[PDB]
Amino acid sequence: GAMNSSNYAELFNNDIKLFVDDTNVYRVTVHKTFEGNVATKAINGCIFTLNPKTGHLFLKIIHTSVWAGQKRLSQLAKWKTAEEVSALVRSLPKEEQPKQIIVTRKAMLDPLEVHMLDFPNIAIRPTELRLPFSAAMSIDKLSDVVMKATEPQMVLFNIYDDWLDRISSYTAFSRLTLLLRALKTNEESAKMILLSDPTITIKSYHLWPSFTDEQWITIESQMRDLILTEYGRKYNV
Amino acid sequence: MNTVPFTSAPIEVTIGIDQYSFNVKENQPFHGIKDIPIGHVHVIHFQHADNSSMRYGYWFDCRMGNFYIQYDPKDGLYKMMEERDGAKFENIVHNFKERQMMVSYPKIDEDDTWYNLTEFVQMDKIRKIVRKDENQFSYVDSSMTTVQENELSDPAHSLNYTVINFKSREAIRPGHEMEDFLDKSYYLNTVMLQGIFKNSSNYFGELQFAFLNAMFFGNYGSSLQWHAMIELICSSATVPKHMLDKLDEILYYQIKTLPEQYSDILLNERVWNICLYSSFQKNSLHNTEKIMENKYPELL
Repeated sequence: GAMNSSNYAELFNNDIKLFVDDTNVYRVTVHKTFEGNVATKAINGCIFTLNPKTGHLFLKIIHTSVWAGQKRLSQLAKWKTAEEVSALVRSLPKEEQPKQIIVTRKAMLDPLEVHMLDFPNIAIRPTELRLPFSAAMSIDKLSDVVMKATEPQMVLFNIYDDWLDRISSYTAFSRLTLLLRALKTNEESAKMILLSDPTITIKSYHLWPSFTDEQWITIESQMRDLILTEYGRKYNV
Repeated sequence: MNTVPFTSAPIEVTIGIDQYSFNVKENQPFHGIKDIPIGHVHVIHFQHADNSSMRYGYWFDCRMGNFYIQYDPKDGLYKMMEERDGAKFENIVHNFKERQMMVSYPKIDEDDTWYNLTEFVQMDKIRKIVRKDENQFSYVDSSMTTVQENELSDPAHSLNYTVINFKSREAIRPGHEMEDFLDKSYYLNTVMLQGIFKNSSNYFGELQFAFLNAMFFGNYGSSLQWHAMIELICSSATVPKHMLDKLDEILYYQIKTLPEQYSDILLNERVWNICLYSSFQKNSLHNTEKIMENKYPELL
């Protein structure tokens, strides 16, 4: 059934699984018309499909052309997400297909179940975890590939860079979710913490800076402090 | 007007005949039911006074043979049987009527309730849902499961209702996933009506039979099937005008007949609220919406 704090080690076992987050699929700016009415303008979006064990990220870019002349776009966005996850599964060799797909939003369950009827042995599950994957568009290199896209495109990344050389999946997922939670809570402060020291750069083939093990411990500390600082700011606590 | 004689009534029992019911005492001189209207299916049903466990009964059509009831003290139930000797049967009935040992099917001349509940129900269609080919009549009880319930155990004793599943390859054309899930018209019109039922009359017959088994036996799988067949129509944007008008009449008489005190167990809140207020057909069921709002406004 549902994935929670109890069954958290399950994310890092040897059963292939993917998280699917549809938050950034349908993105708009709301603006005034000449007549003083309100209208939306869509911008490019993305499906965030992640293997939490390997860090493999299937970033399906959703170009604004897929909305042209469609109605009820927030509903269509869930079905388009399900269509593209189904297409990704069918594109993978059998031995690479997931055994489980976990959706971050319960509204994705029916659309994905219906698109995956051909795969009765792939479990489609919700989660009780509040995951910060909405903040993926705060990672400069992911934001850049989404906004530059002129057509539908899939881009493959490792969201853990080379971390699994030095740490476990459990710890890499912990680091990723802390970084994304900090970027979601205070994007300016989070980026200041990550890029404050010019001597530490991002490799051309990486998303995050090249921190030594001791520097990651300091960065992780500074991210936890930011989340606590912001919690005090929000609730006057 | 036809007769179902009883050999005897050795155990105290509530007897139903269609929408009517009568209490019979242990060894009361009761020899059956006369003046049963020709032209309709009927149901004769039982609930034992000493064990309200198992409601059970028999669907039959007096045009298809001479039927009687006899208690079996081994199996502990009232059994339907066919008498193949016409002259023996005629002599039995004549004697019991002459001695006034039978209750009369109590039809009011103005009253079209039973026709309105059974309009599309055919004995030959019942015998395909309830498979026991050596009898012309069909046994149903409280506990019998549906083929769909047995997928999600003894298949010979099952109710073979048409399986309806909104998240099945049958319901959803590859490439029309959103379309077919949000608008069930494909599944209703091509798969069920043209494909399996052949016509709306057969679809309504199954819907009506499922309702009657839910009401008369408290059969849970029958109640699930009744709601699934209503939801499939109400969830379809494209339904023939004659089918919507007929469904409104069918549901009106079903809601009219339901005992007020069984509404909590026989009616599914989600399905009715969805059908009356959210669905494509929310404005198409005027008579059903009015009786539901006036009789069961709590459910809504």
